[PDB]
Amino acid sequence: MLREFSFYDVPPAHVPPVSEPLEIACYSLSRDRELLLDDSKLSYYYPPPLFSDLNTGFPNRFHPPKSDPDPISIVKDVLMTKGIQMNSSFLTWRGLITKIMCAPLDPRNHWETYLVMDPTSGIIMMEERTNQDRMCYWGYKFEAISTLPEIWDAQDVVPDEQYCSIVKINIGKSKLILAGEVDCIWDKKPENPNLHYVELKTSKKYPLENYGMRKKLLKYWAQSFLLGIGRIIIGFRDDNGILIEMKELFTHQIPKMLRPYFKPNDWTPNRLLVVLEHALEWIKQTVKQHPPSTEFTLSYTGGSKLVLRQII
Ligand SMILES: Cc1cc2nc3c(=O)[nH]c(=O)nc-3n(C[C@H](O)[C@H](O)[C@H](O)COP(=O)(O)OP(=O)(O)OC[C@H]3O[C@@H](n4cnc5c(N)ncnc54)[C@H](O)[C@@H]3OP(=O)(O)O)c2cc1C
Ligand SMILES: [Mg+2]
Ligand SMILES: [Mg+2]
Repeated sequence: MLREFSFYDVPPAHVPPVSEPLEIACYSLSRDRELLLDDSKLSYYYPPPLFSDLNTGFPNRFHPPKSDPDPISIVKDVLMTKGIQMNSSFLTWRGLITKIMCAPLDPRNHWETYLVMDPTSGIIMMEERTNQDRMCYWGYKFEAISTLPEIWDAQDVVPDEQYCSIVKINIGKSKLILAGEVDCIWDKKPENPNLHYVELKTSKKYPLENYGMRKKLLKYWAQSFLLGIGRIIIGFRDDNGILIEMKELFTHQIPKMLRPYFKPNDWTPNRLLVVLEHALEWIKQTVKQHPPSTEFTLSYTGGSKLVLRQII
């Protein structure tokens, strides 16, 4: 027995309201994976030298990332440890909402998540249960050379070391608690901090007329939008992996920058939000229609549809 949700069955609607994502907790992960309830792993952004060689250190200074999905119970336990109550509809990693939201854009990227409603809180928890080639290293390396740790109050490329923000964000009728990795911060951490946060990306530069470039930027936007990240800073590199150009974007500016280039068919920020809000309402309706602790999988395998299965 399958339940299916059609991207294209969603009528043209007004873009749903989305609240300013509010940080309710944060934590750091040491290089050794120790989970610390502090900001010791929040780094500051500082522009690296132009023509930096992103190959430097690959592979002998590269500690490849863990490469196993993290259970979302980590985040539930963080909130429990700090005595924060979960009064929302969804609890998951930011990147798993990005996957739902951007699925219309990415027929090639197939994924599967696991959902269970928590019996005490009633929130729907979602996780994966199921990245270190030279291309990804350039990404990790750009993050490394573009950041500065806290020093006053306190090289190898260790993507396992991370800072994480946990936000409350409302998308239409769905209240979500989302945990996501924050690459660094623009200035002193305050007022809600997320607009101060920065996402770092590395990419070849293509014109905005290029459909692939637009799709990539839309995914950049979606990711940072879901965590309230104020800035996305792109290190443009050439085919040799040399840093050529720094581009500082404000997240809210990406939908504006792309407006003159969308073709009449294209997926737009507003269309993506409309569909996402319908998908979330559908997931919620389907799950709540059962007793808590019932396990489901949410799958996308190409085409136009999400499929929710009850696990037995
Ligand atoms: C089989 C499998 C292996 C995974 N291995 C890792 C891992 O080694 N480290 C990790 O942080 N998360 C890994 N994940 C994903 C985590 O379970 C979790 O969803 C995620 O870490 C939550 O953090 P978000 O900030 O919401 O992740 P996202 O919004 O999805 O991505 C943010 C950043 O997390 C990093 N990241 C995300 N996914 C992976 C991945 N699959 N492998 C390596 N780095 C990744 C990467 O630097 C990425 O930056 P960028 O987008 O610029 O490339 C894995 C998932 C699966 C299914
Ligand atoms: Mg990182
Ligand atoms: Mg990044």
